[PDB]
Amino acid sequence: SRAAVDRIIRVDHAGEYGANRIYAGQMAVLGRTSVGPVIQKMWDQEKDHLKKFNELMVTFRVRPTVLMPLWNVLGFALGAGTALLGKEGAMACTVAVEESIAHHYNNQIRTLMEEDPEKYEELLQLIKKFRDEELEHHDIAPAYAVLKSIIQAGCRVAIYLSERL
Amino acid sequence: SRAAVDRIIRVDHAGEYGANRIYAGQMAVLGRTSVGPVIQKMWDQEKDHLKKFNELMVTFRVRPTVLMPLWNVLGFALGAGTALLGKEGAMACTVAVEESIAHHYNNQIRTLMEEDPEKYEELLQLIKKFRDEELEHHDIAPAYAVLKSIIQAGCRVAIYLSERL
Amino acid sequence: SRAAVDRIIRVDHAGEYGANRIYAGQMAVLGRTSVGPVIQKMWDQEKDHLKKFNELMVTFRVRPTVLMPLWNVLGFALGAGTALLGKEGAMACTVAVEESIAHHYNNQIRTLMEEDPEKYEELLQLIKKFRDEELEHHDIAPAYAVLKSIIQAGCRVAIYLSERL
Amino acid sequence: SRAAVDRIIRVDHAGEYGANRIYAGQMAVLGRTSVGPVIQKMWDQEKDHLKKFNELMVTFRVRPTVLMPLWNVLGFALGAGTALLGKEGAMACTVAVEESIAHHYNNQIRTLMEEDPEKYEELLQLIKKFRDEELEHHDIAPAYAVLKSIIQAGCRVAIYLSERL
Amino acid sequence: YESEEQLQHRILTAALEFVPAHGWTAEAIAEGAQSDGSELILHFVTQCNTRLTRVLEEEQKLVQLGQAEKRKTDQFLRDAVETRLRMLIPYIEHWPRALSILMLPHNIPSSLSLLTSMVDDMWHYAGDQSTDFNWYTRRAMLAAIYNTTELVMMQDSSPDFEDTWRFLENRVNDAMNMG
Amino acid sequence: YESEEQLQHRILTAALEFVPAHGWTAEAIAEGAQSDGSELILHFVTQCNTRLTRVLEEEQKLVQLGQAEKRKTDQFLRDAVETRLRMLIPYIEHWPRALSILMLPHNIPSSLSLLTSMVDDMWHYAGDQSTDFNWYTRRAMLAAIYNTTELVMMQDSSPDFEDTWRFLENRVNDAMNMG
Amino acid sequence: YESEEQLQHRILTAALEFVPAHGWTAEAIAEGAQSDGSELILHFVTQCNTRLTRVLEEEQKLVQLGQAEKRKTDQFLRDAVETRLRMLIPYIEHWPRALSILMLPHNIPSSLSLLTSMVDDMWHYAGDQSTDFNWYTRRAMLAAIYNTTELVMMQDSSPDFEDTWRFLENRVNDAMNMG
Amino acid sequence: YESEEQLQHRILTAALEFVPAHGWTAEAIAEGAQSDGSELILHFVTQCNTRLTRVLEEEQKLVQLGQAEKRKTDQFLRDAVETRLRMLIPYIEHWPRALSILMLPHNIPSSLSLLTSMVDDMWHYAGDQSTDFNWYTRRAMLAAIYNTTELVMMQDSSPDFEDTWRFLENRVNDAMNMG
Repeated sequence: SRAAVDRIIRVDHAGEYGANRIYAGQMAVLGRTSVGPVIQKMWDQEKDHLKKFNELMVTFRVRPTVLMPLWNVLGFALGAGTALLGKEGAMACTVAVEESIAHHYNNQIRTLMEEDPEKYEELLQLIKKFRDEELEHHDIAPAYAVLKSIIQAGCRVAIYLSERL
Repeated sequence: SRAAVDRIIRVDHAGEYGANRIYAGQMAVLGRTSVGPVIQKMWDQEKDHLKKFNELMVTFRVRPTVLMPLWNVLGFALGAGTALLGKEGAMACTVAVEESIAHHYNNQIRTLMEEDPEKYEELLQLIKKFRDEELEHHDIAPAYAVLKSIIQAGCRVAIYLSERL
Repeated sequence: SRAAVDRIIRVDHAGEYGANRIYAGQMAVLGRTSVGPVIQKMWDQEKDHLKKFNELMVTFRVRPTVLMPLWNVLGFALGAGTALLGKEGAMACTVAVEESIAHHYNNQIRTLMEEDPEKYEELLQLIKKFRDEELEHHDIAPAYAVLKSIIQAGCRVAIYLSERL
Repeated sequence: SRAAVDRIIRVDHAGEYGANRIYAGQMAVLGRTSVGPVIQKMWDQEKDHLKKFNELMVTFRVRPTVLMPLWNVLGFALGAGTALLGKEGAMACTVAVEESIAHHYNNQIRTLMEEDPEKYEELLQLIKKFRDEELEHHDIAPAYAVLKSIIQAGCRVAIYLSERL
Repeated sequence: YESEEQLQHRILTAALEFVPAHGWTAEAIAEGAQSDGSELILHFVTQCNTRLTRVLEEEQKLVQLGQAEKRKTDQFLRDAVETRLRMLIPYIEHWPRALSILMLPHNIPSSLSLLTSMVDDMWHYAGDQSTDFNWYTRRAMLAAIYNTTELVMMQDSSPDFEDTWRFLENRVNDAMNMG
Repeated sequence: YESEEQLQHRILTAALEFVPAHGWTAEAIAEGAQSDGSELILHFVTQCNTRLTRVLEEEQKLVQLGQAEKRKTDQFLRDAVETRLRMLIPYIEHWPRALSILMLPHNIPSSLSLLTSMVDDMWHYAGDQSTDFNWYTRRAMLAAIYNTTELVMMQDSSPDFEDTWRFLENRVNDAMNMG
Repeated sequence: YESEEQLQHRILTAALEFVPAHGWTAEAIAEGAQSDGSELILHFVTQCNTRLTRVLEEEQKLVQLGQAEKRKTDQFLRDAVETRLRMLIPYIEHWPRALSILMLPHNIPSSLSLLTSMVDDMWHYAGDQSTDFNWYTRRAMLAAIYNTTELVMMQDSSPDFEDTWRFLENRVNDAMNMG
Repeated sequence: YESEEQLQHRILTAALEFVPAHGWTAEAIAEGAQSDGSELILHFVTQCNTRLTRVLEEEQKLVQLGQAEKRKTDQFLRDAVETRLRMLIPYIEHWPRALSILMLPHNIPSSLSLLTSMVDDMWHYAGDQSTDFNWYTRRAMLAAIYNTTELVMMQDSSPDFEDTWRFLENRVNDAMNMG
């Protein structure tokens, strides 16, 4: 059973790392403008989430995914790839990545309450609070509705590879 | 030296098959509307090109690519994937695929005039005429550009994979 | 829970098909000699096992593995690859494949008595009887002890790939 | 045309590195015995070859293959994998790898005398001398004739990958 | 999460009741709570798949009584596709929008799994006991016959979609002749 | 390289001239030069492939005249396989050794390329003219019919290898019925 | 042919002069003959790469003669990156548009090859002499130091981009401490 | 079953007491049952891994009191490897056979998993709190230092295996300087 909770922490760590990196890229490109201060709050939120999941990963002696040096050049290329198209390539990347994160948080909180709902809640309340804080500002053009989907598909494939490898 | 004049015929046959299939899809969705005849004319031109390259392939006893049963479900999915997003969503697919075809025709006529320009021209004039007829009507929205590139960058891996295999 | 009782039937069907093909090859090469009858008896045993698991797969409406057309040319190449090296192809390949089958039968009968040992035994007794009949005659040269291992490793990777995909 | 004279230096460097590692392993296992000196002499020969091809690679500004950190754990495993089976790792692995090296040296010296035989021979004489010195002592059990083949096939696939990638 | 999702199910079921003049947008989902929008479409597709399964089962438990005749695979597959497509008649004007939503590059796994399960539950009742590579071909050889046919129904104007059914004939015959 | 290969060819040929009592070893090569060893086998296979191509061509050039009736496809394939196999009659003693050598895990690419070229040159003179996926299936569907048949000829003892030819019938008919 | 491209080269070279008038659009390329646009940018980048190579070579031919001081690797890399970046000064206004064009999902191979060749020349003219895995790391360890630095120059407003150069220091030192 | 696995475990843990007299064969386990593919080597390796973990834990529970000094990382790693290797002293005669059996191409996954778990339990008690790519390098950077060292102990003859320990020094210092 320890190898069942040994997968959710790794995937959450990897996803939060990717999101932090994306926001770092977008802040590096759109830094000194009228929209910079909006991305700073999200970047700080994600740094906080990453520190929490990092201490939680150090505690349970988890194994970090081996692909982490690859989300470091692909988490920054989608921070200058988008966000150079104006404030429509930025509003469409954060929404997509945060919807993907919330969807996977729901999928995790499903299979952890129907299998063993009492050997936990030192961790499950954390997942619930993180889902709430991640979906609070994910709610805030027929062509962008395809860019968002083709970003969500990538952010959903990169989670399925980071579980096993 | 026969492999050089073999790979070109094989990849051209594969590309023309893919294009014919894409136009078949887009005609299947936008059939009875005000944009039918354009797709019909392009489909007829591509059927003509395919018949020409098919007889030219049967003559030289060359090997068709093994992935042909895969461009048959991926050449029709981009005929209902696009062309359901409206007219300006279908115009951005034909332009992309035809620009890819013309770019490869140029790249392919380059390495055949600098290596042996006298053992040919029973085939090179065909390539030149096809490039002209393919680029004549490829000339006839900040997001609809990105959606084009991600389609022009797929028809360049499907050509990298279809000549070797 | 149906996926658990589905995967095991799929693996068993694929493995018995592979073993049947290996014995068919070895019988095609060493047919009219002094070793024929042993291969014939083993081939009949494996045809019986295959018919049983085939009716069991038809009953539970399971999905046969997609790689089956690949074990048809790789299950016969190890019936002329070995068995042409003399009577030490009919004493290393068979031993290897039968030890692999018995090992996987044990591994399956382990994780089916510790998860739910009472919703079954209309199938578990079958697995136990098959393991006994497969290991009874699997017991009946420092270089051959490497060929046997390099065959067993392949017969394990094949079971893995056929169970997942 | 520089890619042609590049893809040969890269392959030769990679292959000599692999052979050096194989001999290092076999010397690490069979060090203090009655067979040590032969492996020591072969190791010195291969270190000399490697130094020569290393200076030749530094001169022409070649790109070393990216898989080099992988032939460092797979070039030492087959120095403890074999050479632990007695004096049949020092007579079935060295012979195989040296026959593979000689075969590829022949294959290279073929396609470099029929394409341009006069813009060279500051490098071709080196290849010829290396082939002679590699085949001079490669000439110096029906089951020990399959281990040799299954090692030579791997040492050929490893050369198929070093050049392109 | 048991007494709340069992009510979201009723929310969706009552919301998709009146969509002839409101579209699959995220407002007819809430306008139905008085009594992109991918979850609604996926729920509707799952429900229609389940109802098709149940109808085929009620039909299957009618020939063991000797009351209903037997038909070859041709007629049975034609009738199965027909009675599955005749559920899209009320929601026919706003269908292409939902079809676009179902084909976005991040909804393809779910939709493809639903299509595969439908094709499987449609082939299994037509006496298909096959464990070969033929398990795949046939399935695929039917999925096309479905998808293509759908892309006609949305653009047909003939009385009671008669034209469409004719197409089905000229698409299953050429299929059952090893096509 | 000209004289080197021009002498290697004659050496291998003169060696191959007499292997009824010496086997495909590194011994008959020198015994032929006086007047593992996989290069000899590969040379023999290449030469027999070339001669089969030439014989099929000489036979085809008698149809454009009007002196030879145009047989069906299955009959032509049976005759082609029989013609190609009747070259292994003198060397039938020590063939299993060469077949073992040809199947080692490091000679499979070369042997498979030779088999593919033979099957292609055997199908092309039968009027294939196919540019589809059927380019592959048919080829494969013939390679088996060859390989299996070979594995019978080495263990048959009937006069004129008659039994073997009968097998070919019962292996090509079941193939020409889409098998 | 030959004259066609040999004159199109001059067309592009003359067109990229008055880019601060219109921009990298398809308006200055054609109007340059009076004296999207995904080829003008690649031509400009290739030309600046070649000129950087030539300048590094003309400077290296001085230290192998005397009268030219030597300096450590970090200082030379800082000077090389500064020299290469001081070519984008007149075109600094309309650069981000060209940078967007250079990062579309179908222009990444070409741009990445150009960047790799630039970094390779910049390292080779600094005395690398490495045949190992370190051939890659170092290269990568510099590409970042370039790209990131560029993304500052387009948004800096300090006199003569002084600020930017300071960043380079605080980005190469951390690299020369095994970063 | 419980009794079956219990008796298997008892047979295995009692069998390896007379291995210094027969070797890692089926004969020794049969002899031990009184009171080929081994599985005995795997049982022995698992048991020694567990005991190493337990010993490191008992030692760690003595530094959080004040009786044991906290030495540096390299010294702790040298002491851990020496402690783990000093268990193979009585079985040093017949070890190379077991090491060969552990390296056959079908026992590599199990042996590699055991080695990885040992290296992890050896690094965790050294104070390594790293969630990065450095989680891998360090681990690998130790596995070598172990394996190589083993390949010396089986061929050394110096008293108290002193030479071997010296090697460890010249293999870990050279590694702690960014090896």
